[PDB]
Amino acid sequence: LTQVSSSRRGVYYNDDIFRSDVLHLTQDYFLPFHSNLTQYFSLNIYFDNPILKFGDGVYFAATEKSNVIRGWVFGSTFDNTTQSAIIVNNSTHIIIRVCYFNLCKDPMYTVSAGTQVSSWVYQSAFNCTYDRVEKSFQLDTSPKTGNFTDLREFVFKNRDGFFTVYQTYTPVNLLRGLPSGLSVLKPILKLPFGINITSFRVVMAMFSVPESAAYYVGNLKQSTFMLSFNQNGTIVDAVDCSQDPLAELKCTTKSFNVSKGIYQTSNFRVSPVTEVVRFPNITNLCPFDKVFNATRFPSVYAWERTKISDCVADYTVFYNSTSFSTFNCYGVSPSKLIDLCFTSVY
Amino acid sequence: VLSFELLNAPATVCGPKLSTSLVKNQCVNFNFNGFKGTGVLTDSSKTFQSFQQFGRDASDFTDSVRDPQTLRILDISPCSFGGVSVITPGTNTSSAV
Amino acid sequence: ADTFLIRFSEVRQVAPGQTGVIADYNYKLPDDFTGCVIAWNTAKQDVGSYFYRSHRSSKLKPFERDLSSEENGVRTLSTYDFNQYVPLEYQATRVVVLSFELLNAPATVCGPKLSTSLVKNQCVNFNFNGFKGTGVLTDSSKTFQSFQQFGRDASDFTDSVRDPQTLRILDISPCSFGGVSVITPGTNTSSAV
Amino acid sequence: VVNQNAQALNTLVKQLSSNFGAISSALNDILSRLDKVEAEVQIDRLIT
Amino acid sequence: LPDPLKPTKRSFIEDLLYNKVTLADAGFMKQYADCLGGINARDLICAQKFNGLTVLPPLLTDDMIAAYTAALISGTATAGWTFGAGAALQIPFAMQ
Ligand SMILES: *[C@@H]1O[C@H](CO)[C@@H](O[C@@H]2O[C@H](CO)[C@@H](O)[C@H](O)[C@H]2NC(C)=O)[C@H](O)[C@H]1NC(C)=O
Ligand SMILES: *[C@@H]1O[C@H](CO)[C@@H](O[C@@H]2O[C@H](CO)[C@@H](O)[C@H](O)[C@H]2NC(C)=O)[C@H](O)[C@H]1NC(C)=O
Ligand SMILES: *[C@@H]1O[C@H](CO)[C@@H](O[C@@H]2O[C@H](CO)[C@@H](O)[C@H](O)[C@H]2NC(C)=O)[C@H](O)[C@H]1NC(C)=O
Ligand SMILES: *[C@@H]1O[C@H](CO)[C@@H](O)[C@H](O)[C@H]1NC(C)=O
Ligand SMILES: *[C@@H]1O[C@H](CO)[C@@H](O)[C@H](O)[C@H]1NC(C)=O
Ligand SMILES: *[C@@H]1O[C@H](CO)[C@@H](O)[C@H](O)[C@H]1NC(C)=O
Ligand SMILES: *[C@@H]1O[C@H](CO)[C@@H](O)[C@H](O)[C@H]1NC(C)=O
Ligand SMILES: *[C@@H]1O[C@H](CO)[C@@H](O)[C@H](O)[C@H]1NC(C)=O
Ligand SMILES: *[C@@H]1O[C@H](CO)[C@@H](O)[C@H](O)[C@H]1NC(C)=O
Ligand SMILES: *[C@@H]1O[C@H](CO)[C@@H](O)[C@H](O)[C@H]1NC(C)=O
Ligand SMILES: *[C@@H]1O[C@H](CO)[C@@H](O)[C@H](O)[C@H]1NC(C)=O
Repeated sequence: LTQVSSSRRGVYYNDDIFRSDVLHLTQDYFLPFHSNLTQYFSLNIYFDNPILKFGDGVYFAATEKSNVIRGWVFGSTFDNTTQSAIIVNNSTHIIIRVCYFNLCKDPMYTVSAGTQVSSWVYQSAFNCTYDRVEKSFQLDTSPKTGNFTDLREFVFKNRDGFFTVYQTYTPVNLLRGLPSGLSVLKPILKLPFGINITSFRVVMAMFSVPESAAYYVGNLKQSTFMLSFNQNGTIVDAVDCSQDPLAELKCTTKSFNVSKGIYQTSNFRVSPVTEVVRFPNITNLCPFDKVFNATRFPSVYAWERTKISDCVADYTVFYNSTSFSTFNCYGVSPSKLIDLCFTSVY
Repeated sequence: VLSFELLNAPATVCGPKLSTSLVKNQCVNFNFNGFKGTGVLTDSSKTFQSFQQFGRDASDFTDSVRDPQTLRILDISPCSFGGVSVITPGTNTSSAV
Repeated sequence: ADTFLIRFSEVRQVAPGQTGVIADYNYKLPDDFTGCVIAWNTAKQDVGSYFYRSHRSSKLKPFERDLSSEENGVRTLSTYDFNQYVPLEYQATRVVVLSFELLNAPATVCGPKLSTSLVKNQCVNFNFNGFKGTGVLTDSSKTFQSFQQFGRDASDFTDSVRDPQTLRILDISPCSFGGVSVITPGTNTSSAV
Repeated sequence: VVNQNAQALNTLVKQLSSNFGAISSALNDILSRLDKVEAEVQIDRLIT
Repeated sequence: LPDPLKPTKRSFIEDLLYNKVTLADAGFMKQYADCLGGINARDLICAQKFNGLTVLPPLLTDDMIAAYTAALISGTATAGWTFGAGAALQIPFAMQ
């Protein structure tokens, strides 16, 4: 698994609003500049498509030769108990289904050059909650080709139950590796899915073993980006302000151009990566049954007062037993008391 | 009617949470009995009382805290350190700083 | 049009920033929600058995759905019986949650409103798909995209808009124009300016 | 001049303890108590 | 004028003018090693650095300014009033 640098690659539209002639700064998930992606081959003299890692986003760039890369299969565990969200072309249409899939170990395809077409992506589906078929493409060139012709880049983002797809497609004359330059994407799909995605694959077309293909997988990370917009509404320049002092200077000065001098810069250098949690080791369950569900509650004019100490605070035991008519908190949020520690409770 | 309170005292009622390992001299985000923050942890040497959990600065910024496990004292420092200046010629001339 | 069916006492949990058995393991709304929540009681026409996830290994992301009827070795699907002759905190309640967004895109769902004639080069208060404002309207020569409706200035001020009746571009300018100075002598001397 | 500059910097440092109408003068006990729905109306007071 | 037989590059009166303004209270010359130690973390300078309030150093140092004053005094003594107009013209001090 050799690693190739990604020079100024993977810039998309993180916001759906329209902006023209603006140097607006975003703070979202992006592919870091000059990052090292992994290289996956498809040579004949092999066929590998392992279960990749889908974090906060994935940059997928494939240098296909003759339609070797067909589509993708998303999901969480790729089992019988979780839903997949495949986006695969049948060589004539494009089908986007979110069902309970029964995929094989290797989801290969077959081409019409060998007089055998049979889509072997999955066995059967059931309890499908989303399906749409569109035929906005022509049949792919099933006969093969002697050199690389075009490269296609894709980015998938899952957020708030919405799955957004960004794509670009450029013709080159390549032999090995990934070119250098700035590439922007555009949204084409904003589907509602409703599932959670943590791992994804790629389906490739086999011929009975493919000739030659290569794709690269990256992972988006939290970063600060400055973007430039023209009069058309497109991105013409983008700098990642976490790699060089000049990038940080350009971010601080709010301009892509600087004069000669010495300027003080802000801090976009470090970012936390791991969390530290320290709690006292108390394992006693609180008396939530002898306080709430007592035999006789007192009358209002002679209300009692009980002290709570040396406990653990678990409201979850009330989830399958009782429903509270009203429950409102003053001073603290009713959603941040799961991880709080108190000194005295009455 | 429940009425909690938060002080600079040892806690008695806490939520379910699992403690992890301690990492020092790195930019991390911590959680000490529901005191969520972000900083660099360093083994300190200041002296507290028999009950004090976290000390404070003049600007009410927590800089020293006692972890509930092993009862040691840890110092909190900002991740960014000092002022950094960049000396550059013009962009049209060069791009070396 | 997210639709479901819960008990009557849990309608308070369908809100931004709440906990319980609905907003933790069943259906969670995002914090920056912009919509409407509608709920009403139908305890007569909804009789049967309906399920809900009681306990889970982790919480739910906003607008996330899981149909796992059995996780690990347990079902994690408790059931309540819906009928009449039952206390009102334990009765069925239909809930419909809507969600809006107002982007620079052509409108699809609108309200009932009758369109009037177009007046140009006058100080009028306009209305373009709910965008209420005041200004002087005139024909524009600017070029737009194929989808956008209103283009903004450098100070986030809408200066151009597209009327959905006849697809064309209009320009918006303020009614007051520039600075106007008044030269006068003292009031006790005269009143001519 | 030295005393005035030192006093101005010390006052600028010590002016961080005013809560400005929020529930606390620190950003850590606001973000660890209130959810993101109603914590944005307290941070903005501190920033302004 | 400065003494050539001394390790200092400043004169006697210029040395007496120093050690009269106490610059240590303002913390103009402080290292970052003692602030990060934590023993003296309650200083009034380390909080300024921790809150992003730094003090930039002056461009000209004290030795350059002392050299400037020594050059001006030597030009006044040897030349007089005529080194501010054009070239320096020598003249005995009694006649000046
Ligand atoms: C997507 O949901 C699935 C199903 O809940 C998650 O898979 C497990 O999540 C738990 C949460 O505590 C982890 O402990 C397990 O290790 C996960 N894997 C398995 C195989 O059980 C998955 O993590 C979710 N993905 C994201 C990105 O949150
Ligand atoms: C509180 O405990 C009481 C018993 O002291 C519960 O009442 C009974 O609980 C049993 C549990 O096996 C049920 O079979 C009965 O139907 C319950 N009877 C009644 C009249 O409710 C009670 O459910 C508990 N909870 C509350 C909220 O009162
Ligand atoms: C509600 O949830 C509780 C908590 O899980 C269940 O109580 C468990 O019941 C099983 C089966 O009898 C016992 O083995 C566990 O020890 C119980 N756990 C605890 C924490 O008490 C309970 O059965 C569920 N159902 C009802 C109707 O109360
Ligand atoms: C390059 O790949 C290496 C692993 O070989 C990785 O540690 C590093 O972060 C990547 N990027 C750069 C810029 O070195
Ligand atoms: C997966 O589920 C299907 C449902 O049709 C079933 O036929 C199949 O046996 C299952 N496979 C397993 C459990 O490996
Ligand atoms: C297109 O997909 C459909 C399923 O929607 C499948 O039956 C059909 O065979 C596909 N067409 C081709 C040419 O493979
Ligand atoms: C969908 O799930 C329900 C609930 O388990 C089941 O009764 C039904 O048969 C499923 N549908 C299909 C097509 O298998
Ligand atoms: C905007 O894009 C159009 C094509 O849609 C092109 O003709 C034009 O030159 C572009 N204008 C600018 C100012 O970039
Ligand atoms: C820097 O300045 C030139 C000349 O004004 C300008 O045209 C150019 O866009 C700027 N360079 C960038 C943004 O790289
Ligand atoms: C439990 O708490 C005690 C007392 O603070 C501490 O010494 C110990 O390390 C903690 N953990 C375990 C696993 O005993
Ligand atoms: C209806 O809308 C169309 C399309 O914008 C427009 O041409 C037409 O004038 C409108 N009014 C009527 C009365 O048809």
